[PDB]
This record gives sequence, structure tokens and C-alpha cells, in this order.
Amino acid sequence: TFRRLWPTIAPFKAGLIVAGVALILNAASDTFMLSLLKPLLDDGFGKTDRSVLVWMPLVVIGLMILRGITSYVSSYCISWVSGKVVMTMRRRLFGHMMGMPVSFFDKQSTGTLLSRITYDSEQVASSSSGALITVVREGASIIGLFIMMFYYSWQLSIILIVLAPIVSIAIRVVSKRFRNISKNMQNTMGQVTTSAEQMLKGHKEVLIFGGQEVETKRFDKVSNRMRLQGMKMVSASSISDPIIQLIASLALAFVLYAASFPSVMDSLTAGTITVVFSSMIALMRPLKSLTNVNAQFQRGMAACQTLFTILDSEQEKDEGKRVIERATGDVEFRNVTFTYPGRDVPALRNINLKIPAGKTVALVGRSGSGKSTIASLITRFYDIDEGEILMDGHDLREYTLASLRNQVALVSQNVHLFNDTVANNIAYARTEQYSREQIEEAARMAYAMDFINKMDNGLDTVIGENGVLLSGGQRQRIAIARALLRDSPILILDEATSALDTESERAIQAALDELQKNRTSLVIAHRLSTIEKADEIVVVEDGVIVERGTHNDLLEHRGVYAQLHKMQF
Amino acid sequence: TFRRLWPTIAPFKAGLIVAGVALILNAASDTFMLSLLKPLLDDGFGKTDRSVLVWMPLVVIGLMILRGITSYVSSYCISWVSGKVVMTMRRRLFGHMMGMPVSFFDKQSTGTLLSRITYDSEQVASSSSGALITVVREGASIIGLFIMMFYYSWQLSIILIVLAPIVSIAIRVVSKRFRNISKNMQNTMGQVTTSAEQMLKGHKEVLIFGGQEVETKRFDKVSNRMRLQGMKMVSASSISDPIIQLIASLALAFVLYAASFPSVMDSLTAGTITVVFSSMIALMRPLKSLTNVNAQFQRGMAACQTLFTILDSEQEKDEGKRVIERATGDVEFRNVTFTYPGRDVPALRNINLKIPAGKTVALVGRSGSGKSTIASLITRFYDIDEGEILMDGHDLREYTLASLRNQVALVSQNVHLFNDTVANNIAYARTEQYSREQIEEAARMAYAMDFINKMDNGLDTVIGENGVLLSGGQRQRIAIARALLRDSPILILDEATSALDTESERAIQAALDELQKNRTSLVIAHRLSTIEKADEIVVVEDGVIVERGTHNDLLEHRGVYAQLHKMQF
Repeated sequence: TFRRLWPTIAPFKAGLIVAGVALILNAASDTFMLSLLKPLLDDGFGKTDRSVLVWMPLVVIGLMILRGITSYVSSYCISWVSGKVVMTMRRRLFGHMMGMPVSFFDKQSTGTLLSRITYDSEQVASSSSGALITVVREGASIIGLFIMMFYYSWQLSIILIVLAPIVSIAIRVVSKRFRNISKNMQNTMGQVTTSAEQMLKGHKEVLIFGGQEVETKRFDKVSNRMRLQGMKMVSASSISDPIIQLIASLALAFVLYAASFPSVMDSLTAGTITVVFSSMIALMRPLKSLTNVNAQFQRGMAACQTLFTILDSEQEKDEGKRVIERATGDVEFRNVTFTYPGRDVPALRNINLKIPAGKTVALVGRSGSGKSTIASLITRFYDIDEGEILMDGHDLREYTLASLRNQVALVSQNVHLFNDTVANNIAYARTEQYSREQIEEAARMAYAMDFINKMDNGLDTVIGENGVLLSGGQRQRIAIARALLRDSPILILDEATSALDTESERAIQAALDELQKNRTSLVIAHRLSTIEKADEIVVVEDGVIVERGTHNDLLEHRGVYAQLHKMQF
Repeated sequence: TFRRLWPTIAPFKAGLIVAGVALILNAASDTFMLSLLKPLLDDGFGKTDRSVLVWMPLVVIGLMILRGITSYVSSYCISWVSGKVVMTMRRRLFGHMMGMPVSFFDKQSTGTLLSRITYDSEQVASSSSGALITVVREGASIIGLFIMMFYYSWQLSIILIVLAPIVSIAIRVVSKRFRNISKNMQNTMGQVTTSAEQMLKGHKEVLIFGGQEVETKRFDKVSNRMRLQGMKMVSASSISDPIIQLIASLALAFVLYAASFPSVMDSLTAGTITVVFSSMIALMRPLKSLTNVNAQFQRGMAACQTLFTILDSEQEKDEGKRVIERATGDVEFRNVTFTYPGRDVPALRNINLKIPAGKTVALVGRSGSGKSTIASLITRFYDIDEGEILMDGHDLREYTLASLRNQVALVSQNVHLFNDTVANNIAYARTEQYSREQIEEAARMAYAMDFINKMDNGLDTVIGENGVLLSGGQRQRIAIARALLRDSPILILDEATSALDTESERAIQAALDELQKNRTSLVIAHRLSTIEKADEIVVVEDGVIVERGTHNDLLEHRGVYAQLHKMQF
């Protein structure tokens, strides 16, 4: 249909001209081999010219080195072009895929994304280069054959060509006329077998009514109506093939007769008949493959219309200019209404919260709807529907995304750990600034240097999966080290519940205390010590704030807090 | 394997001789046709203009008809044999499956009994006769072609059949040597695409940590590693075909070289090289199809062991000689316990019953397990386990089958009506002894003559399936007409279902009443129309009958039957 793919191809066309010059020579080295059938039967055994029988082997090996070399120059130089319009347009998606909104990667697409940069990105050039191999090779074999047919004997070529569609249409009308009769009599047999199906259902009355002789004599007339009709299908179906063969071979009598009696013909001498009759046996194969070209240039371009919807899609909204470097202040909510895309229930309904300068606040609860989403609203993973979150006196939508995202931390158990060294995993996208001394000192400050010591090299060993496959405590404390070294002002402590082994909960808890010793903290938690030591607690139950006060006043008014402490304790 | 099918084929062996004489002549006319290539190319065009060219076209249609009328004689006289060893074998199963017990027919095989007569009995002769028209037609063309090979220049034939297996084994070892490299580099591709898969997981940490340019300068070094390994499969998997073609054409070079010898080139003329070379391309297909003569003979004989177990399973137990003409007496039970075959839980517990002469007994209950079982074992559809049943002073085991089953009369709504006329559906298996006037009078005595008079003929019209498609109300009174006409002394009335229809329930109740002025009648009844007038009432409780009394005593003692009236009402 459309070709917007051709600006990608147009840097690399010097591999396509070589694959269309050294591919025609794969078709003119086959119609130059069939023309050797003329001297072999003419100047060869019939005469006493032995010398034509000695150079003919040397032009048979010599014409399949040329058919074995241009089948390698045209399959490699078309793999360099169909390998660099698969490579270029696969790294164009992955410069736009890491800029698309999280909502697309939420539940809209999970694992079919690899099916757009491994499988649906290969069929755009493994089935659209099958519309240039078939057109050029089997579109120049046919011209060579139609030249070799007309140079040798123009008189017989017209006779043979004219008889070609008549045989096909006669065969087609005969086949239709017999499959109609076959379908009719198959329907008749299907009508007959119903009574034989029914005869086995009366077994509960055949025995008690005393008659098996009636039901074994009345089956002698159903089976005899299933043989005299059952033998007629092969009597009316095996007659069609002799008719087809006789119709086909009546024309081969006319081809021989036309080359017999007129003296306008018989310019043929025993090699000019083998080279024209056996050429077009090898012309039927470059006639069934050329007609299936547009069945392949509609799959190799239907898969390009799929990849043009992943691309040119709406990216992150960057309608902001305000830049914040060090967010020292308060974060508050105002009239914030938000629900998840693709869902109906509202999660956020006019929520008013305030985070003071450096004091921690705990959003505890067992609701499972309201605690996890507010980290997304803060980090602007999901944009707010209606309302405003005032971050240091300004809305987040006024702020640029890169400046806003740098002021936050996401310490959690479920971190994904990259395939790089310690100097790169704790210093992601800051390695050109951060020296290794402050990196290793922050690693000691995270109380996880002991696990780095028990390693292959230590501070420059690979970490991520396909490598060492570390445990969750090392992942949590390396996330602690990352957020400690980056020194973010605002911290969303997830504090995920897991196994707390002796002298493993101690190191994790000490690292947590050292991290939250300073700085503002909105902590989601199920930990009793962080519940009691929090300055102000906030409980959200199904999007409803039951109270906003201290833990002692939340002990005085029960509500849901003590009922939560039933399972906390 | 063990062909016991042969005695059903041996009287029809005269069709397998015509189909083995008129099938050889379909393979000696594909050999007598290629031998025309020698007078056409040598004695035809090369010598003169009109020598052999006017005599050949009257042969190429002469051979065609001698092949179109031996593809109809050998395809009809084998289907007279493969359609008469199916018919003899199909109606031998239906002289054995109509005398074999109900233990086959209760859910062991329900719809698969049709696919042992219709489809499975066809594959014993549609796939065992396809292993004879292959071993004879394409086992006589090969012997035919190997005469043309050796009458026409045997030296070239010897040096060509020497050369063929070397080419075959060289092609095989080359294909293996390249498929090893292909699968190894496919695994090498799999590792790289796993490493490419492991990148899109950390989107939630790509955005927040500020690193997007790292993931666009790391995917560049993954895509090049995924392109230089994607070029190499096309580079290394496209060397196999030129090597195969060059190895193949070196043999043709050797043949054309050895044709230059003065010993070989003595009997090779303008002809005699086309017929030898082009008959081998017509010899690969009969050599190929021959190998599958034992992959089809053991498909059409392995389906002759499926239906031979139907022919070998156990039939009726007829170990008995006692007979009775008309059972005028009692039927009594002796603590008989019986469970259905294929089950462990006893469907019927210990039951003790007494049936008087000319009185009604009722097996009333809503349990649905035990009342119909007693009717089955009484008519001896299933043989009993624990004890004996004395019918007229003798056990049922002592009695023969047709003596006992001619004394019962099953009456229900689920009667199956044969597709033969009503004239004989009221006198089934006894239409000769009874004349038409008795059938007419018994039709009026069953109060069903009025609906017969509404029909197209009356006495001799089609009444079963696929005709007028009768209702269950007509089926009830035609069953009463049947059970009144045969005049059985024991009436197992099942009472059908309670569907009162004005002036249909009246006729049904009148026929049901008039049937039972006389004769011993064990009835099963979920309806109250017979219980209040019953002489003796027994009531089954789950699986055991514990209350065997009168109506007034069963009104005095509640038990179960009183509550059965309570939620019956």
C-alpha cells in the first residue's frame, strides 16, 4: 500500500542493486544450460564430432559454479540490507518506548512487546524481501525461456502456446461436472446411512419382543442398499481421470501432427524439439511463484502498519517550564480527584494532606487501594484527573518532569537490578560525576559493604540477573545505598514486609533509620515502631481519611486504628 | 499379520484376478509410451521429414485408450470385491450385536457402535486394497522400465545406477553437516534475544533515576550484537544449496565424460539417450510409493483387530432347558441383592417380595434407584447375584430366554417405534400367526383407533420414524395395543410421567385400566392413581424395601410413603 519505510531503506540501496544484478545472472545461467540440449543431440552422438562431447562437461561444471556463486552474492548482499532496515527500525522503537506513559506498560501490554521487536519486526524484511527475490529471479528466467523458445523455433512456439489454455479450461469444466455428481451421490449415501444408525437403538425391545429374525432379515436389505450405492461413488469418480488424461493427450497428438504434415514447419532437426518442449516444462514453476508475490507483499507490509501504531504514539506530557533543584519545603494535596485508567471506582476523592519540613508521616492500612497509588501521584507516574498537588508551593504540572523526578526516592524491596558493576548500579546515570570514594563510603553507610566484600572482585563485579542472582536483602540495601548516595529530599519508603532474619533485620533497620534520620518522609508501612515513632499518622481506608492526628489520639478514638493494630500486634 | 480375513475373501477371488491383469496393462502402457521417444528423435526429424511422423499420432491416442479402459476395469472389479468383503463383514456384526447382552450397551459404547459398521469396517478394505493396487501397478512398471533400461544401451544404465547412491549419501552427509551449524547458531541467537528481553522490565526505575540516554547507548551495543549474529545464519545457511547442486552436477559431468568413450559411444545414436535418461525421472516416483505398501497394510489390518473383539466377546447365557407356555402363578424373591456392573455401591439391597395370582403390587418411591432395577432383573436383562428368584415355582436361571421373556410386557412412555407400518408394529415378530381382524379389534380395545382414523391410510400406513413423527400420547396407547394383543401374563407398568391432558389422560387411563382387569401386575408408580386401589403396597427406602403392607396400615404408620404423599401433594 503505502511506502513510508523507504526513507529507512534509501541509505542502503547499494546492497539491493548487487542483489538485482547478481540475481539476474542466477536466471540467465539456467536458460543458458537448457540450450546445451540442442548440440548434444545434434552435433554429438548422431554425427562423428567427438569434440563437442568433451567441452560439454566443462561448460556444465562451469555453469554451476556461476549458478553457485551468484546464489551467494545475492543472498548475502540482501541480508546486509534486510539486516540494516531491521536494526535501524528496532532501535527507533526503543528510543520512544522508554518515553511512552506507564499506562501503556500497565496492563495494556505485558509480554507481546518482545513480539514487536523480535518477531513482527523481522517479517517486515523477511517477507518483503521475498517480493524482490521472486520478482527479479523468476521474472528473468521467464524472459530467457521466452527468448530461447522463439530463437530456436518460432513456428512451433505459437502452436504450443495457443493450445495451452484450451487444455486447462477443458480440464476445469470436466472436473466441475464430475464433482457435482460426486457431491450429489455423497449426499445420497449420507441419506442412506441414517436407517443403519437407527437399527441399533431398539435393543431394549428386540430381545423382549422375541424377534431377532426380523431385525436380521431387515438388515439384509439395508446393507445391500449400502453396497449397490456404495460401489457407485468409485464408478462415477474413477471415470473422470481417464477423461482428463484423454483430453490432455489429445492435444499432444495435435502438436505432433502440426509438426508433421505442413512443409512450412519441419525446420526442426532433433534438438530444436527437445529444447522447446522441455523448456516450458521448466516455465510452469516460474509462473506459480510469480502469482504469489502479492500474497507476500501484504504480510510484510501489514506488519509495518502494526509497528507504526506503537511508534508516533502520545509520549509523556511535558507542558512545564518550572525547574526545582533542591525541594526544601512542604508537599500538600488540594482537591485531588483521581481514578485509575480503565477502571470505574474512584481511588482519590478530594484528599487534603500536608507533609511538613523533615517530619515523617505514615500512611498505614490494609486496604490495598489508596496507599500504593499516592506514590505514583507524587512521582507523576500517573497524571492527576482534576486537582492540584502543591510541591514546595507549586503544582507538579508546572514543574518539568526531569527536575521533579530527581527530588524523590523509591526505596522498596521490589527493585530491578541492572547488569553492571557496583560503581554503576549505585551510581546509575551519575557515574561521570560521582567518584568511587564517595560511592564506597555510601556503601559502608548503607551497612551492606560485607556482602560486597564476599564477591569475585567486590566494587566492580557484575550484579544483575544472568550473573550472580543475589537475594532480596542485598537488593534492598543496595537501593538504600542508591537513595543515600543520590541524597534525595523526599522519600517514599515502601517498607515491604518480607523475611526478617536475625542480623538481617538489624542491618536493614539500621540502614532505614540512617536514611530517614533527616529529610521529609511519606512512609507506607506495616511496622509498629515506625507507627509509634511517627509524628503524625494518616489512615486511608478505601480512599477515605478516617483521622489526621497523633497515634495517642488515634488510640483514644478507635475507628479502624486499633482494629488495624489487632493484626499489627 | 494374522490374516483370518481370508475366508471372507476366498469366494470373491475372481474379482482380484481381473484387477491384477487389467492393472499390469496400466503399467505396460506407461512403458510402451516412453519407447516412442526413440523412433521420434532418431527415425523422425533427423532422418527425413515425413517418415514416422504420420504413424506416431495414431499410436499416442491408441495407447491412451488402452490406459483409460484399464483404469476403469481395474477400478470397478476391485470395488466389487472391496464392496463385498465389507458387506459380508458388516452384517456379521449385526447378527452378533443383536444377541449380546445389555452390559455392552449401557454407556460402554453408545455412538461408537456406529463407527464399527460404517467407518471402521470401511478401512479394512479401503486401505488393504490400497496395498494391492500399489504393489502390483507400481511393482510392474519398475520391472517394465528396467527392460527399456537394458535393451537400450545397458552400459550407460550400469554406470548411472552405480553413480546414483554416491550422490544420495553425499547430499545426506552435507545436509547433516550444515544442520548442526544451523542449530548451534540458533542457540547462540536465543542467548542474545534473552539478553534483549531482560531490558524492558525496569521502566519504573528508568524514568525516576534520570537515566534514559544510558538505555539508548546500551541498546545500540545489543542490537549490533543481534545483527552480526543475524547476518551469519543467512551467510552460513546459504552455502548448503550451492554445495548440493555442485555435487549433483559433478555426476552429470561424469556421465557426459564417460559417454565420450569409443566403447560406450557405439550404441548411442540421435535417440537411445533421451529414453534412458528420461525414464529414470519416471522411476523415482514408483520407487518412492512402493516403500509405503507396509505403512498402509498395517493400518488396514490393525483396524481388523478392533472389530474382531466385537466378534469375540461373550453373548447371552443360555444354560437352561426349562420352558413355560403361560405363567399362571406367583413370582417370589429370596433376599436378592444386586449391584450394577462397573459400580461398587449396591443399587439394590436385600429385597423379599411376593406376587400373588391376578393381583397388583406397587413399587412406589421417589428414590429413583431400585424400582426399575427390579423390573430389569425380573425380565432378566441383568443376571442376579445374591440368591434366586422363583417364578412359577422355578428359578429364572433354569428357564430358557424366549420362554421367559415372552411372558412379560413392558409399558412406558419411552417405547421405541419401528419405522415399518402400524399393521406390523402392533404385531411385531408375530404378524404371520395373527390376522388383521384381531389387530383391528385390539386397536379399538386400546382406545387408539380414533387417531389411526385421522391418518392417511389407517391399517397400512408408515408410523415409525421419518414418516408422520408420532407423539408420546399415541406411543402410549400403541404400546397398550401391543401388550394387549400379545396377551402377556405379567405386566410391568412404569406409569410414565404425570402429564394430565383433558381427553388424552382419560383415554390413557382407560387403556391402562382395561389392560389390568386380569393378570399379575407389578407396577412402578410415582403417581397416586394406582396406589390407593393397590391390593398390596411395598415402599422402597433409598435402596431397601422395609415396609410391605396395606394402604390402611401405611396410613397408620408414617414411615416414608406417608411423607411421600406429603411432598407429593
